[PDB]
Amino acid sequence: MENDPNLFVALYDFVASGDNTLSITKGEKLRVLGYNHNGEWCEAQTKNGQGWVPSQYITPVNS
Repeated sequence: MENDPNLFVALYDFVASGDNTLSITKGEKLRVLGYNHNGEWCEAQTKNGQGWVPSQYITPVNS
């Protein structure tokens, strides 16, 4: 189905190393709001809050 272009899903769990990072569970949906300058880090919003997550751990839902 057609999703927001900024809806992503987690490929792996990721546990925040504190500091404005966001912990995520494999399969969770997360809406990306922003990138750092090379897009390896994403400012994301999930059902638990907002914070930074690594691109290598997530993927956009759309194809």
